Amino acid sequence: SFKCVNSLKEDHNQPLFGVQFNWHSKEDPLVFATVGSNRVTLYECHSQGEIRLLQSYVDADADENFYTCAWTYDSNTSHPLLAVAGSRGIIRIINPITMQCIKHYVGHGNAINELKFHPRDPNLLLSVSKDHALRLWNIQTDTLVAIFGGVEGHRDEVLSADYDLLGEKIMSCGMDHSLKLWRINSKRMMNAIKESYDYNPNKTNRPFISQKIHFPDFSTRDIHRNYVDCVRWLGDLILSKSCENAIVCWKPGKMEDDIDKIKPSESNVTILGRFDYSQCDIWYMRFSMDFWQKMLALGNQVGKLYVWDLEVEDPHKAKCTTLTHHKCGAAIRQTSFSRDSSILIAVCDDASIWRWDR
Amino acid sequence: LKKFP
Repeated sequence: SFKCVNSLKEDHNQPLFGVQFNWHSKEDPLVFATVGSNRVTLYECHSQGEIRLLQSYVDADADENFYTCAWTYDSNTSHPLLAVAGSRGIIRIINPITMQCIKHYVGHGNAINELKFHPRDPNLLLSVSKDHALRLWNIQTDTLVAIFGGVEGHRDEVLSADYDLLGEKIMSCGMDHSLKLWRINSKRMMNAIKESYDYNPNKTNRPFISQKIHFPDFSTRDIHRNYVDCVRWLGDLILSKSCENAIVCWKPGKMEDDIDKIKPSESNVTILGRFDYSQCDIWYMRFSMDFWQKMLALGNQVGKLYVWDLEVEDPHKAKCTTLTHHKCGAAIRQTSFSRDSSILIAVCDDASIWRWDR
Repeated sequence: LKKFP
């Protein structure tokens, strides 16, 4: 029952690569962020389709290109925070109230393609980079907890990653066609996170030492045959896509194999379904899910939206809805649902923004 | 592949 109620276009006329509703709220009007050009912009959704422009953060570098953003809580205030990053490879932590950049993190050797916050710890930020590595940061103490990468790490750009429900493991994916599992609930990694919270550089002389994780706990190149540019956990299953007009639902190992008994040598995968669509041949096209993971939405390169209902007994039984508008014809780079699932926003290569209300 | 159509 989604209906398109409004649209608009940002003044820079550059691609909007990312959009995220803030779910780290009190509910408080529904706010979302868009990222494109060298800026991030906040909007507030109101009655009768109204999309109210708030305030932007514009990078001082006119050559910066923001690709991705992610929301969390400020653990010192309970107000939200917004992390943004892109081609410069610099993470900026933004106070969304004032749009001030309150701190930034340098380190990645190239562009940052995705940011994700831990599902249970609002201070733990994951970044994935063109430099072939992932990094885990603690934004409360400004520490680098771990770097995931090496010869057995990704061999090309990492494009996407996702924490599982518990925040016990990460699945990453990228241009080397592979999906890789990184467990972060080992005794060593839990101890390193504890140490990151104990670290105060004014109280000690040591720098904070990061964990160097060179080997994934599972890896496969048998799901897709091209760049893998979006991945999400669905319980113990994985949803991932490449630029081959399909989202694949799969799991490591054989059908009855538990995800936590999977060993790094595991050679098998099981495919539980595949959701096909059309005209999504370019890479860097991301799907999103609602808060409950009842729904999945993906835009294609000519402005069509696909929305799958996952509230069915098995993944391959997902029910698909399509959403089209005769004036929406540019590539849709990302979608986002409001926390109450009542609004769906899509953002486009022509800097346009589309609001769909349930 | 291409990033853009």
